[PDB]
Amino acid sequence: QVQLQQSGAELVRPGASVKLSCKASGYTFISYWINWVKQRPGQGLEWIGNIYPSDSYTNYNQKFKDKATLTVDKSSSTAYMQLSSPTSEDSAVYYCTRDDNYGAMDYWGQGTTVTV
Amino acid sequence: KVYGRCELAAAMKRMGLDNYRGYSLGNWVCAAKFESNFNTGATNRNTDGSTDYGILQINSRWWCNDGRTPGSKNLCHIPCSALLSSDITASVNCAKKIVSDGDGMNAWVAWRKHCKGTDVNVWIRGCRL
Amino acid sequence: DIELTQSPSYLVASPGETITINCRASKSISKSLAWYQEKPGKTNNLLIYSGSTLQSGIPSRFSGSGSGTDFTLTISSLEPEDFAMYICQQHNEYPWTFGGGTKLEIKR
Repeated sequence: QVQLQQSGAELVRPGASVKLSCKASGYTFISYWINWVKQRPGQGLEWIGNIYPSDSYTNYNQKFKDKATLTVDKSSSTAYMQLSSPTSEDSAVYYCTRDDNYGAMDYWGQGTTVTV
Repeated sequence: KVYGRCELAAAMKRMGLDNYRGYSLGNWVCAAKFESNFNTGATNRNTDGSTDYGILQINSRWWCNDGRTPGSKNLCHIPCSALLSSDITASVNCAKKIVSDGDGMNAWVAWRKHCKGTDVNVWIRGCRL
Repeated sequence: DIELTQSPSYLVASPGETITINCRASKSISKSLAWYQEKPGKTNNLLIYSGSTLQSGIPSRFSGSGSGTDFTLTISSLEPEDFAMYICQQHNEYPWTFGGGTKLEIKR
């Protein structure tokens, strides 16, 4: 049972960094693209980017590339996302989702509230 | 033999690979372009002491026995030398053993780096297929 | 970036009836649209992928149609639990983009 489960809620003081995690199981992690998605109320969902885990080959939404870092620990099958200095707006829910091999996301994490 | 993209596309499409395992034609054509640059005679030797063959750079650790790789499983069950014919048939029936194994088109390096997330339809336009 | 307009943002319906959500892309996304159901207290569900294909395991009453710019989700026989947020998402090119969401409320 393919399962992505993310870390707990975060409260972060403005500008301090925060690293989110997403432990993958049920499949061979290094073989699927992991993405990261965000949603604030009223906005739709926005894509942060993806990474392919056997090579950390990373694709970034041009809007997020300045603000977030996607990283993976192959060994422990954990996908990571850090935000380097969160401002007020980055208070949202962040979603790790696995890529189905097409570009759609077939499994999802529970989500992480990051309260800046 | 070097392929003109439409000449490649129509032969992939006549061989049923358009939307075979959800991958439209654009995908197959873009990956052959970055993987061998439309040259059925292409070769490449990786750090594992193993070679990629032809048009769709099929690797010899797994897919075919080449003779020179001690870890082979030769899964399309062919001589890697068949994969270098002027004619794509074997490259396609084998490329089809590949995309059907849980990894999908990501088993082509050049596809995940150059085609995943671009409009692959740009590769078959102008062609009458 | 493909902008998907989803429509309407609100639909109410009564169980047993059929609903239809539309998704409009800013350019042709070659049948590369995917649809999601978001029910509160639940992980996000991929219903349909690539215009028409069904994700495995989903009830047949779920259906998508479309080719470049307009695509639809048809849901017949409304079950009281398939009342949720539905989100379309283009996967034809980077960046991956989503619609706005139809909040689908069970009627009374």
